[PDB]
Amino acid sequence: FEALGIAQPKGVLLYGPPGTGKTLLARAVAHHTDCTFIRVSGSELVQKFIGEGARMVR
Amino acid sequence: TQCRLKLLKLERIKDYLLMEEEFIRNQEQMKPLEEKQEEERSKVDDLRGTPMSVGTLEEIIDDNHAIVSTSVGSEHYVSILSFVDKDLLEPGCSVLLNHKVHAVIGVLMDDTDPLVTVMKVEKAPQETYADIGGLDNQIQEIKESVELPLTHPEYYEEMGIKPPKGVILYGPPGTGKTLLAKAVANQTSATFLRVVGSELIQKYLGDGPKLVRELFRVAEEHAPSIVFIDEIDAIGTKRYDSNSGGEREIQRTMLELLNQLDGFDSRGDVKVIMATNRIETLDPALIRPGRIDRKIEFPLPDEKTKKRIFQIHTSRMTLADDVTLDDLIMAKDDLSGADIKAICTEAGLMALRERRMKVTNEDFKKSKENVLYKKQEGTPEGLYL
Amino acid sequence: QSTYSRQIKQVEDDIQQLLKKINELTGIKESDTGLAPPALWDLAADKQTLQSEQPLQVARCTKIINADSEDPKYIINVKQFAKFVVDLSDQVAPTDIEEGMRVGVDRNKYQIHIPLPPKIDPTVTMMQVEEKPDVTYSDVGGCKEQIEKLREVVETPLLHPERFVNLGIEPPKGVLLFGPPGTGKTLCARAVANRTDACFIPVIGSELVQKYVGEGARMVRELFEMARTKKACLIFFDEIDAIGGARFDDGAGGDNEVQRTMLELINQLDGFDPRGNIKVLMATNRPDTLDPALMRPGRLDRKIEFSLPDLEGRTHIFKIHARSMSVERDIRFELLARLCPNSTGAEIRSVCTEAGMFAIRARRKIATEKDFLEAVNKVIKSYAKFSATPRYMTYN
Amino acid sequence: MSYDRAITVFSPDGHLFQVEYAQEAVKKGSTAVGVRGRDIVVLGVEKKSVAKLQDERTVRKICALDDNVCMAFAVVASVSGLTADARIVINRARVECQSHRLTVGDPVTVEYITRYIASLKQRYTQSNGRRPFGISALIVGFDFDGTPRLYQTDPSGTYHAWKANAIGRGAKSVREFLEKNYTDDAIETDDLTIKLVIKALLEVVQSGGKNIELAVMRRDQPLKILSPEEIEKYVAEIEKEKEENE
Amino acid sequence: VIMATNRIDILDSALLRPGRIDRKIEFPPPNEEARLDILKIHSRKMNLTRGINLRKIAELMPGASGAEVKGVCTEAGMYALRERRVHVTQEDFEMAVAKVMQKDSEKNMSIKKLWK
Amino acid sequence: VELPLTHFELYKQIGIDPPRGVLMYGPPGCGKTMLAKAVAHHTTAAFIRVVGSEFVQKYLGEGPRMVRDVFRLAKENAPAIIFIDEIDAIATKRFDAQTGADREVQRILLELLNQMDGF
Repeated sequence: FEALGIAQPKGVLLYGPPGTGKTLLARAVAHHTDCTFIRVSGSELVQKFIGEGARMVR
Repeated sequence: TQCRLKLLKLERIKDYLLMEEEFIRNQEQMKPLEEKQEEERSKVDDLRGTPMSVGTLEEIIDDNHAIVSTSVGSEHYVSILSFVDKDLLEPGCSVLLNHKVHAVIGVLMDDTDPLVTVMKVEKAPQETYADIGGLDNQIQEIKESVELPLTHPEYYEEMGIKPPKGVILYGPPGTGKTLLAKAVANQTSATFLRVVGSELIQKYLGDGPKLVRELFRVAEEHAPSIVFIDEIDAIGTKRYDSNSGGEREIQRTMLELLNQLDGFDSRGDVKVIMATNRIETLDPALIRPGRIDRKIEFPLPDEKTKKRIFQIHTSRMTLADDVTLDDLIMAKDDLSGADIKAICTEAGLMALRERRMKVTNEDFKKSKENVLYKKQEGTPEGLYL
Repeated sequence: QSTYSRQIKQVEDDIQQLLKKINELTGIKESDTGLAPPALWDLAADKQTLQSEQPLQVARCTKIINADSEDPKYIINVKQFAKFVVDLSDQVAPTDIEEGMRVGVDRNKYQIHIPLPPKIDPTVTMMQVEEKPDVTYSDVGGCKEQIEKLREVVETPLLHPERFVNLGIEPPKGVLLFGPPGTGKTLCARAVANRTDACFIPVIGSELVQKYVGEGARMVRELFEMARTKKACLIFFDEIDAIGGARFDDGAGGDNEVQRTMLELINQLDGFDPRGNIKVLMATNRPDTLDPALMRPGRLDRKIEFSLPDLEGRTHIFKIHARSMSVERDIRFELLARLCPNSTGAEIRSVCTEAGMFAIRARRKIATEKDFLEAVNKVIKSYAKFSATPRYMTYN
Repeated sequence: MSYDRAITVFSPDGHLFQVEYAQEAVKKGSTAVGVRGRDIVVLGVEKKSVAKLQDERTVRKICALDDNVCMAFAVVASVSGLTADARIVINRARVECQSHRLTVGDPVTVEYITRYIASLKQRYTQSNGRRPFGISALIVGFDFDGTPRLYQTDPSGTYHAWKANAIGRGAKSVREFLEKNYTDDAIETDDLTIKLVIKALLEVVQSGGKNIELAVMRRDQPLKILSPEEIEKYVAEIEKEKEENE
Repeated sequence: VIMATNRIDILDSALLRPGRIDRKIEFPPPNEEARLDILKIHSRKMNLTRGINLRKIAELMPGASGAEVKGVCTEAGMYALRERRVHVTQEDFEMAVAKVMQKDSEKNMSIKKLWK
Repeated sequence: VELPLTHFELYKQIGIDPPRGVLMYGPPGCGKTMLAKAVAHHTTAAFIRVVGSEFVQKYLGEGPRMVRDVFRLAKENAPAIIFIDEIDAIATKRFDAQTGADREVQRILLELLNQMDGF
C-alpha cells in the first residue's frame, strides 16, 4: 500500500447483529493475526497503565 | 550584525574556561575552594548512597524547608541538607530524596509522565505544502493571522493590540481543513501539538481541566507554536452520559481552555487553529470573537480546484494512461477536496481484492460510486435543483 | 575574527565534556549545590542534619493532649490520613504547636522540631496565579462608565478603611460581575486591581475542583481564610460555572461535587461573622445558575451587569484602543463601533485587531481606509451571528 | 395551525436568526442570473441537473406569475434550498399579479408585484409561528408604458431596480461580474439578450448546456420555457467566443 | 482499530466521510443456509448415524446466537448421557434442537438476547 | 454440573469437551443460585463455596493472593466446583483506579481472569 501511494484506513467499522456471530469472528481476526488484544470500552475494565486506557490515545 | 556575534561569544568563552580553571587550580593553591569544594561533592554523594526514593517537588517554603511528596506513600516537609540549594529545585521538575532520612540530596532526574506524551505530536506528513491545489486565497488568510506575528512579534505586540491569534476553519467539511494546518505548520516551522477536543473529557474526576493546563503550558515552552485542536466541535455536540465526571466535567473543562488561552494569563506565541464542522454547532462559551481575530468560510469546491489536487495524487500513484482524472471530477458536483483523496485511496485497496497490483480506470469507476454516496450523494439533490 | 568564529561552534562541546565539573560546582545534575545561597546557610544547616529534623513528615495536629511516659505529646493526623502520637523535640515549647494548626513530625522518630506553616495545602490553585496582570490599559476603553461604578465598591475600602469608619458607613462586600463570554468581567477587575494596588490573587475555580468530592472543598476554605487574614486583599474569582453551577440532583447524575465547593465559597464571603474589609469579586458565566444565599446584600450589595458594554462603552473601546495604535485619523472610530451589532466587548476590539493587522501587513506608520472597511463589513456579517451573545442572552 | 412559539425573534446579532440563516442559504447556492433586455427580459439558472431520464415541466425555477411577469427563484444552497418554500411566494404573488393586470389596461406594473413580494417575505418574519423564506427572486416584467425591468429581492424583502443582477455563489461576486458582461448593444436583438444570461451561468456549472435552464417572456404573450437542448445551441456559440477572448 | 457496532447511528460524522475509513462492513442476521455449515462442524464432535437430518434441525431453530447453534450439540450429549448411550444417535439431535428452540422462545417472549 | 464430577469419562466420551465453567443469568430471585445450592447439598462434597467478599482483605496486597490458593485447592482435588454467590462488587467493568481502595478491587478481577484459564 505504501508503494501504490495510498494512505491506509485508520478506522474499520464492522456492523450488523451481535448474534449472527459477527462479534465472534471480529475477535477471531485478533487470534489469527497474533495481535495483542487491548480492549477499550471507555470504562476501566481492568486496564492498568495509569489505570485507564480510554484517555490513552497517544 | 557580525560584530554582535563576537559579543555574544565573549560571555560563553569565559564560562567554559573559568569553570574548568577554577575547580582544578583552586583546590591546589591556598585554601579558597579547597576543603569546602570536596566537602559538597562528598557529603551529597554519601547521603544519597543506595537507595534514593524519588519524590516530586510540590512547593518550596522560605525557611530552608520544602514540601516534597515522596513516592513511598508518605509526604515530607524536608530540611535542607548542607551544600544543596533550595532554589535550583524547579516546580516543573521532580527531585531525588535520600530514602533513609528525607532531605533533598539533589536532582539527577526531572522525571517523565505519559501525560506529556499526549500533547507532543511529531508530524512528517505524506501531503504537505504544494500538495494542495486550488482554494489559494484561504491559505493566505491563515498565514496573515498565524505566521506573520509568530515569526516577528515585535511590531504586533508593540502597536498596541494583543497579536491576532489563530483562525477558525469552518464550512463544508472535507475541503482539506486538516491538511492545511499541517502544511502551514511546516512553512512557519512551529512545533505542532495535536490534541482532540473529546479526549479532554474522560472518566477521571478533576483530571479534565488539569490536562488542558498542561496542553497550553507545553505549547508555550516549546516556543513558536501552533496547537491544532482537531474535532473541538465534539465537546458541544455531545453531552456524553458515559463519563462518571458527568455534566460537571464538561463545564469545568470548557472554562479552563479559555483561561489558558488568554484569560488573566494572557499567554503569547500560542496560536490555536480550531477545526470544526461548523461553528453553528460549536459551543457558544468557546466561540466569541476577539480571541481569534479572523474566521475563514471555505466555499463548495468547484471542478476547477479539483484538477490541481488530482494531478498531485496521480504523480504519487502508479502512472499509466489508464488513470483518467477528468471523467471522475466532471461527473461529480461542487463538493469537497476529501473526495479526491478518497477516490485514490479506495482505488488502490480495490486492486488488492482482484489480486492485481495495478490501479486502472476500472478501480476508479467502481470507487466513484462508493465515495459519492457516502459523502453527500447526488440523486436526493438532483430533484431539489 | 576568524579565531573568534571557531569558538562559537566549539563552546558547545567544551561545556558538554566539562559537564561533571560544572554540575558539582554551579548546580543541576550530579552533586547539585548552588555554591551561593546553600554555602551561606551551611552553618545553620548542620543543626538540622544532626537531628531527626529530617524527616519532618507532613501533618496537621488534631489535638495537643499531653500524656505520660514521655510528657510532651501531641495527637497528630497526617495528610495521607492516619494518626500517630508523637513527642516534642526541644527546640520549641508546647505553646508553639496548637490544636488544629499544621505541624511537622519525623518519620523515624516522630517528634516536633518546628511547626509547619498552616493552610497552604493547594498547589493546584497557585498554578494559574499571576499577581497584578493586564493586557494593557488602552484595550479596555480606558475609563468607561462600567469601570467607575466598579471602583466605588472595590478600590475605596482597601485603599482607606479610615474614610469608611469616619463617615460611619458599613463597608461593602460583594460585586457580581455577569454577562456571556467576552464582555470583559476579568479585564475590568484586573484594571481596578492595579489601581488600588492591593495584593491580587485571581484563581480559576476549575483547579479548586480536583480528585473527588470534599478535597476541592478543603482547598476553597483554606484559601479564602488565608486571604481574609491578610490586610488589604482583593480576590477576583475568575469564571465560576465550575464552583458556581446549578443546585440539583435528579438521581441519574448529580451536581454535588460542584455544589459542595460552590456552597463553601458562598458561606465564607461575609461569614457568620459581621464582615471584614477584604473584598470578594465573583465572575459568573450565567445569571441563571445562582441560588439566593449568594444574592443576599452583605454578600452581594449591588449587582453590576458588564453584559454587552453600554452605548458609551462601544465607542470608548474603539477610540482608546485606536489611540494606542498607529492608525488613520480621517475615519471616525465611533462609526466602525456603531456598525458592530449588539456588540460584546470582545467583538468591538475584534474590529481594531483585524484593522490593525492589515496595516501591520503593509508595514505603514498609520493605516488606510481600505483596511478598516474590509474589517468592519466582515465583523458585522459573520462575527456577530457567531458571538457568544445570541445563544446565551435569550437563556439568561 | 401555526406554532404557538415564534420561530423568528429578535435576539442579539443585529438582524434576526432566520434572516441570518437565509442569507447563508442563497450565498452557498448556484448562480441565477437575469439580464434586462430591450426585446425580451430573460432569466436563467445555473443548475437543474438534467441528464435525460427526466423532463422539466413545472420543475423550472422560472415560473410566470402573470402574462408579462415572471420570477426566477434561487432557493438554492450548500445542499439545495427548497422548491417547496419558493412555491408559496409564487402562489400569493400570482393571484395578486393577475388582479393588478385586470385593473391596468396595459402590461402589469412590475413595481407593484416586486413591492408586494418584498412584503410577503417580511410579513412571515412578524407573523407568529413563522419564518421567512430562504430565496432570492428576480422579478421581471414590463410596465404600462412597456418599460422592461429586472428587480431583485433578497430573503427578508428589500427591493431594487437593476440593469442586470446575479445572485448565488456569493451574490456580490457574480452581480459585479454581470456588469462587465452586460452591453447595451448585446440586448438589441432577442438572441443577444439570452447570450448575456448564459455567459455568467457557465462559470462553474457541472455538465453545462443541459443543466442551464432559461425561459423567455414576451411583451404580454405568455412565458415560453426553452428546453435545454434548444438552449445548448446558444451555449456552444458563446462558449467558443469566450475561449477566443482569453 | 476494530470497532463493532450494532447500528449505523452509533457512528460520528468523521467515521462516515471517506479519506480515512476505506469501507464499512455489514453482516446479515442469521440465515438458514449459513446455519447449516456452523452446525455441521459442531455436529462432527460427536457420533452420527445413517441418514442426514442436519438440514431439518437447522431449519427449525430461528437462532439468535452462535451460542444457540453450539448448544444444539452440547444438549444432544446431555440427552445421551442421561439415557446412558455409548454413542450419539440421530434421534438425540431431534430432541436437542427442540429443547434449544424452546429456550429461545422464552428469551423471545421476554425481549432478551442472551444476556439478562 | 452433577454428572462430570461422577463420571468424567462418560462426559468426555460422549462428544461434549472436558468441564468448563457455567454462567447463570437472570433477573433477581429466579434461582440461579438456587439450582447450584440444591445440587451442592445432595453431593456433600466436590463443591467449594467462596464468598466474593473474602477475596478482599483490609490490608493491601493480600487480596489477589487469596484468590490463587482457594482456586488452586479445586485443581489438585479435581473435579471440584468453585461457586461464587454474587460475583458483583468485584466484577465491575469500571474502576476508578486512583485511590488504594479502587486499586485493590481492580487487582482481584485481574487475578480472576488469569486463574480462569488456569483451572
